[PDB]
Amino acid sequence: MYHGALAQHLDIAQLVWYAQWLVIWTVVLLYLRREDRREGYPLVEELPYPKTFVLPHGGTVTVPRRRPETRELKLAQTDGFEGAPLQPTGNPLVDAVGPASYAERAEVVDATVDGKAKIVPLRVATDFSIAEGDVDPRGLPVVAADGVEAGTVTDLWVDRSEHYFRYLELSVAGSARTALIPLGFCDVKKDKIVVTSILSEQFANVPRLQSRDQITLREEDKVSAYYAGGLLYATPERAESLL
Amino acid sequence: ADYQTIYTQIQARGPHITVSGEWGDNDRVGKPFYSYWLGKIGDAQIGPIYLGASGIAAFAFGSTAILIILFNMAAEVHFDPLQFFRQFFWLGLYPPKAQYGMGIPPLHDGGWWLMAGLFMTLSLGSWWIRVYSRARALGLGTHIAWNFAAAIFFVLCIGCIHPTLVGSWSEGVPFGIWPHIDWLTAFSIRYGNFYYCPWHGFSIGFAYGCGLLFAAHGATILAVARFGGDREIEQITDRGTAVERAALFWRWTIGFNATIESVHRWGWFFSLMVMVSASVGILLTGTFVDNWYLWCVKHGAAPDYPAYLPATPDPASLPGAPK
Amino acid sequence: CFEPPPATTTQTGFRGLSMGEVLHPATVKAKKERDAQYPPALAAVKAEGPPVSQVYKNVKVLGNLTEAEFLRTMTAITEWVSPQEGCTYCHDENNLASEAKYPYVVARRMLEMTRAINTNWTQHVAQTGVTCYTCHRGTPLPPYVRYLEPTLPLNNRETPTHVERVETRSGYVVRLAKYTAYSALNYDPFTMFLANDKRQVRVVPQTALPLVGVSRGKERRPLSDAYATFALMMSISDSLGTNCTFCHNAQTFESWGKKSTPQRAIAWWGIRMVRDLNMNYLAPLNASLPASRLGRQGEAPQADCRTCHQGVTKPLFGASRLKDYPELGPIK
Amino acid sequence: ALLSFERKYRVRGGTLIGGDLFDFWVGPYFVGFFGVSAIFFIFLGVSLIGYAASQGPTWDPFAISINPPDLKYGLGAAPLLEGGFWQAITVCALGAFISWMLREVEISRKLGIGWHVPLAFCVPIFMFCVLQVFRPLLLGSWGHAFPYGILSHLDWVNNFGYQYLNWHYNPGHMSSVSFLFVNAMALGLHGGLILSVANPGDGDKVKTAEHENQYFRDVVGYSIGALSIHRLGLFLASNIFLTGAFGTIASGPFWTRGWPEWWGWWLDIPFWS
Ligand code: BCL
Ligand code: BCL
Ligand code: BCL
Ligand SMILES: C/C=C1/c2cc3[nH]c4c(c3C)C(=O)[C@H](C(=O)OC)c4c3nc(cc4[nH]c(cc(n2)[C@@H]1C)c(C(C)=O)c4C)[C@@H](C)[C@@H]3CCC(=O)OC/C=C(\C)CCC[C@H](C)CCC[C@H](C)CCCC(C)C
Ligand SMILES: CC(C)=CCC/C(C)=C/CC/C(C)=C/CC/C(C)=C/CC/C(C)=C/CC/C(C)=C/CC/C(C)=C/CC1=C(C)C(=O)c2ccccc2C1=O
Ligand code: HEC
Ligand code: HEC
Ligand code: HEC
Ligand SMILES: CC(C)=CCC/C(C)=C/C=C\C(C)=C\C=C\C(C)=C\C=C/C=C(C)/C=C/C=C(\C)CC/C=C(\C)CCCC(C)C
Ligand SMILES: [Fe+2]
Repeated sequence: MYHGALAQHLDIAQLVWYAQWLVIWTVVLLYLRREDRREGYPLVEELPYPKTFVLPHGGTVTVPRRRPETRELKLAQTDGFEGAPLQPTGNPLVDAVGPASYAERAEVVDATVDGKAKIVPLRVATDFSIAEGDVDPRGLPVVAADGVEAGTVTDLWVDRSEHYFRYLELSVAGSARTALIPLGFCDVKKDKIVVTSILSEQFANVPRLQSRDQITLREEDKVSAYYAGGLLYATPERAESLL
Repeated sequence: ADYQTIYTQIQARGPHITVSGEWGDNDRVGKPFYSYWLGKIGDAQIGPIYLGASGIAAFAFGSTAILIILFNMAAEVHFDPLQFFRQFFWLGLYPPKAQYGMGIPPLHDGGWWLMAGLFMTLSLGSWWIRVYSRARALGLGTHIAWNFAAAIFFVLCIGCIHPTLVGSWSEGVPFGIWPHIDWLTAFSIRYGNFYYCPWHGFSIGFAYGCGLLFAAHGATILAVARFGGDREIEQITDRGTAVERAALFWRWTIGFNATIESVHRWGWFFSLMVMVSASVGILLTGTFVDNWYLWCVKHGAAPDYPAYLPATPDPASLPGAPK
Repeated sequence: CFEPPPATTTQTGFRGLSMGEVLHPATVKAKKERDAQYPPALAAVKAEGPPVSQVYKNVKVLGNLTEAEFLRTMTAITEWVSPQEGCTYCHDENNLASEAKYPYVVARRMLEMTRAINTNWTQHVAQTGVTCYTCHRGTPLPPYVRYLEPTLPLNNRETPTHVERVETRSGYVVRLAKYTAYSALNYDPFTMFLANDKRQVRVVPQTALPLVGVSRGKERRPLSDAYATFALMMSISDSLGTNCTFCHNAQTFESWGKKSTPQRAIAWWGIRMVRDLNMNYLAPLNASLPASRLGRQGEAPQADCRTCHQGVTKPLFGASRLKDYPELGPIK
Repeated sequence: ALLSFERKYRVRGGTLIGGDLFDFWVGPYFVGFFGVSAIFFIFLGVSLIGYAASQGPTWDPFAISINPPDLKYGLGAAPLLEGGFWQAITVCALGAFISWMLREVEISRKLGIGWHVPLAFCVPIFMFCVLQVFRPLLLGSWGHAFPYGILSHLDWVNNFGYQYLNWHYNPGHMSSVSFLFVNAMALGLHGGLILSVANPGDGDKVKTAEHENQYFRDVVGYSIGALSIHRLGLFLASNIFLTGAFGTIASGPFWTRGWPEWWGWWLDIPFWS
């Protein structure tokens, strides 16, 4: 006699093997794969029933979003093939196509847990400062990809929820304006801030904020996307082959 | 290159935040201090820490188990401080070597082991209350607590459940660096090579799977840190171009993608399945399977290979061979 | 900490199973030189004459040899056992028929034990065989013996440290460790497995499902037996200077046939031979050996794998004196 | 065919070689020069496995095995059915791995993101080379590599570990194992945290990034940070093979005994021996 033996040449560990495969594929295909479809669906050119979040500072959202307005794309198709790439019809940095594209985030200010504006410059966040030993970039020149001084740093924007600097603000030389740049696009040296994503003249068309001492979620998207589009569009050579 | 993905070029300092919980705000202890070099690859603030009854009970129960283990280890070198520091990796507390069944074994042959395991079980249960109650106190889901409970469950499987199902405290895991390592080989030998346990392979695939997922996910968020991809809670409720490019990277590579929320459900599911698979494999082991290799041979799954050196008969089977 | 390349690697299983030996040439070289000290065979002698059962006074084993053939063996034994003490290690210089010295009465039992190995244990020693030298290596005390408790160093010609001494209780774990290839297995596989025939080295079932009546509670062997078998296998692997794949396909340790090498079967006869030597020849010698040879439990020194092999899969890399001394076996 | 937010990203550019020639999509997949070469090596590799498997004794998926040559063939060519098929499939595997990685670089450049994913993909490709090329080269034969089979390659890992008595005492193994455990643990912690904030239960408000750091400062007294846990998780996962590559390449070329004995550098220091 044997423990675990059943009818036929069957045993208990054999049965659990089928049960284990059934549970795994049930979770994968019938749950995880449907949670993967809460954004970007339905396709254009199987879905789960909507999910609704109660936001921390009032109001709700239900995903995926249905925006009351949609943007017009300044793109031209290269061919009639269904999988052909598109082509910009103007300046892709200001038209925001390709790597310069931003999402239609809410035009609301991202908030701290206690309701204040999360991303603010140090002129507003007077209780914040740069840690001892690190470079204070205020007053340092910003050198763009062509080696020309694009401007001078005037302030740093800090995330008051995570204690983490995320942007530098610089006066654009010869443009009577200030533009924000994500610190990921900044190589902070002791005497200069190096920026290779765009050229010096392209700092003039960085998307501008509606208010001087705050920023919205969509404005943060617009500012970040402009420098990223320069990785492919700052010069004609960046869109071509590396070799 | 995004230098922020390597380290924090400019660290920020500010007043330390305290989010109120439903209870226990007064039980947070410690003056926070800030490490410059820790701040380069993480948050610079260390402390404070919450105490609470369950966290205190965890230290008391756990220190009791550790004290029982270390004392028994010091006796194995006859309380020689040099040899203890020398032989430390080799010292251990062992389960009963003789077969007493489920009877509580003597102190010199498994009694101290069973008592340290009891206090360790109480320490783990106390810490799970803390992990569970801290989430409820802050209005958070218990996603970490239930992942934690699966790891505690697997520890119970190799610690007392399987010993009870087969009916012997001798099958339990010893305490010690090398001694608990040696148990892995004796447990695999006894039960016919764990490479032929399907739940071993399931647990291995999920353990490898967590390595693939955190390498791909961690690198993906670093790749979209230029667009604030690390701000994931608000990327869930308000999709930004960070997780749009992230989904399109994987959609253009493997033909499908997840969301910034659901990729966590994949990661939470894979880590959970490492323990769920390992537990079911231990629970079937010995109780309903005695030899996993022959169990595969019974079902025809085992691979066979040609003879390289000539086949060797079992000499114990030969006529006239000694016993 | 590390050993330089290149390494000597053999193949013991089907390609792609990663079975075979992994050796270091510098180690093998030093063992080959050490084992080359085997004194060559003495020259042949006159085959005609009376048997020493007639000529001599107290010959009990070698009585059929002639005088010239008998004094030849008396020279080889001295070369193999006591070359520095000479004839008088075992003989009263003034009467060679007297048993007044303890090595005399032990050597006769050893002459019987040597013929027994070469005659009754050919399933193991084959035509290579053993002489006195295979263990003694030129000294009356063989370098690699075991007592009823772990001892260090393994080679008794080396001076022990304080912690290595069996009296120092704080070094027991290291004495256990070095006899099991530095593992932390808490079992002495000599007294458990090689001193006698009491225990069963095999611990893995030969059934896919747990057989009823031997699978629950006190019907079960403790899992300690699996550690102990593992301990014997690390000691076997170290004493031969080899690894598992010299004998097992690690796919299924418990299976024979294509899953085992021919050496594993020879090893099986080697375990039965060690127990025969310890139980019936070496252990009873504690009544004939002086108290300075005995262990702390009154035991005479006993033999394991390393007594003959000394770190090589074959003793002396297969060197043999069988055809040169037929009086040592096989015995018709 | 396209995601609801996909069309504005479907531009040309970002290629390494080829230009517009292969810069197109096939369904959701992007192609590029390296998507062509990837399909080339996969087709060539899957073909070789099929033809070699037909020559074998079984079509059972668990029983099929394509093995390397005998040790005696060394690093030279081997008969097609005696190890040659293994040699060609290995070349195709590396070609498909490296093409897959460079394809990921092109997709990264078109999307304007960092190259973090293809760089991380170099880690498992590197470990594959340690097992199938580097360690065989140091040992002198390709037959030291593992076979291509669902259940047969486990027997390779098993025998290889026992060839050194107790592979658990391999110090490079202990490090590779420790990272495997801590990475799977950290993924359950981190994946559970994000889901706990976005799904507080009942009809409660979604919590904040402040709630993230407060939970782990309460439990363990420290919270590494939202971005930093992604740098950490990639560091923990990569060091499973980065540290494990040491112990694998040392077993044989640099150490021929059992791995427990290696620890004698500590145990056998004369002043406490
Ligand atoms: C040194 C350590 C060993 C090793 C030790 C082990 C052990 C031990 C185990 C495995 C297990 C597995 N290993 Mg292995 N494995 C190694 C290297 C490899 C390589 C390789 C390119 O070198 C491959 C393809 C695999 C593949 C696999 C799978 C068959 C299986 C589950 C892994 C998993 O979930 O991963 C994470 C990845 C995912 C979750 C994503 C999905 C991946 C799918 C499942 C891959 C299928 C590959 C399949 C064989 C088809 C190959 C291509 C064909 C030509 C179509 N291993 C090395 C050589 N591997 C386990 C098992 O069950 O094996 C049967 C197991 O027990
Ligand atoms: C010779 C040795 C055997 C072997 C023997 C075993 C045995 C036996 C087991 C495994 C198991 C596992 N093996 Mg193994 N395994 C081998 C070869 C492999 C190989 C390989 C490539 O060859 C791989 C990848 C693996 C991988 C795996 C794991 C995925 C799996 C689950 C365990 C785990 O993750 O524990 C890591 C996680 C934990 C231990 C959980 C800990 C959780 C608790 C809460 C932590 C508490 C901390 C607290 C501070 C402690 C305080 C203590 C104080 C005293 C108070 N094995 C070979 C074949 N393996 C298990 C399994 O799946 O069996 C079916 C198992 O039981
Ligand atoms: C008796 C046997 C030994 C043993 C023998 C070995 C050996 C031998 C080795 C390991 C190694 C490893 N062991 Mg083990 N190991 C044992 C016990 C354990 C235990 C345990 C709890 O006891 C654990 C957790 C582990 C765990 C581990 C891993 C962490 C480690 C690295 C695996 C590896 O290289 O994968 C390799 C995986 C790959 C190369 C995958 C590459 C994937 C590529 C890039 C992509 C493939 C795509 C695929 C073909 C696509 C198919 C298409 C589909 C559409 C998907 N071992 C026992 C004690 N272990 C290794 C190590 O580093 O040791 C130091 C090693 O060499
Ligand atoms: C330490 C870091 C790690 C890590 C990380 C990452 N992992 C990544 C990425 C990152 C970052 C990606 O970006 C990339 C990807 O997009 O993911 C979705 C990828 C991927 N990880 C895969 C498998 C995987 N990762 C493993 C290991 C780790 N990953 C560890 C944990 C293991 C283990 C453990 O076995 C497996 C099985 C594929 C799913 C995928 C590549 C597909 C490919 O390259 O397609 C191109 C190739 C093919 C489609 C097949 C080619 C077939 C050849 C010609 C013929 C067969 C040869 C073969 C040797 C036969 C084997 C038999 C078998 C029984 C032995
Ligand atoms: C037809 C033809 C020849 C076309 C030619 C063009 C061409 C090159 C086609 C490719 C054809 C091939 C080879 C297809 C095979 C592709 C492969 C290897 C598929 C394997 C799928 C597997 C098993 C992946 C394992 C990992 C896994 C379980 C993932 C599930 C969860 C997902 C999708 C994680 C990926 C993912 C991560 C990691 C994020 O961080 C993230 C962040 C924000 C949003 C989304 C995501 C996201 O989707
Ligand atoms: C290590 C053991 C050993 C050594 C060395 C040794 N003897 Fe012997 N000797 C014995 C034993 C035992 C016997 C009895 C054997 C027997 O009964 O057949 C014996 C018997 C003899 C006898 C028979 C005498 C008699 O009448 O019984 C002679 C002669 C002899 N040995 C000479 C020698 C010579 C010559 C040497 C060295 C050159 C030597 N011995 C050294 C152990 C030894
Ligand atoms: C030179 C011979 C030899 C070497 C080296 C060797 N083995 Fe053994 N092993 C045997 C033999 C013979 C048996 C069978 C014992 C018996 O029949 O009493 C055995 C038995 C076993 C068993 C138990 C078989 C059963 O049915 O329970 C295991 C497990 C094992 N060996 C593993 C190992 C390990 C682990 C190593 C090294 C680390 C090793 N072997 C090295 C010869 C060897
Ligand atoms: C008293 C003598 C003696 C002892 C004790 C001894 N060996 Fe042997 N062994 C030999 C001799 C002599 C040979 C040479 C046989 C040959 O040449 O094939 C040998 C050969 C072997 C072989 C064959 C190696 C090969 O390459 O063919 C193995 C395996 C082996 N021994 C294992 C063991 C094991 C296992 C033990 C104990 C458990 C042991 N040895 C102890 C005398 C001994
Ligand atoms: C100094 C600091 C900061 C920390 C010190 C840590 C330290 C030095 C510890 C000392 C030695 C070490 C490192 C020991 C390591 C031990 C290891 C790795 C143990 C690993 C596994 C052990 C396990 C899983 C044991 C499990 C045992 C159980 C689950 C027992 C369960 C018991 C029961 C259910 C009791 C109910 C039965 C009742 C009738 C009595
Ligand atoms: Fe995340």
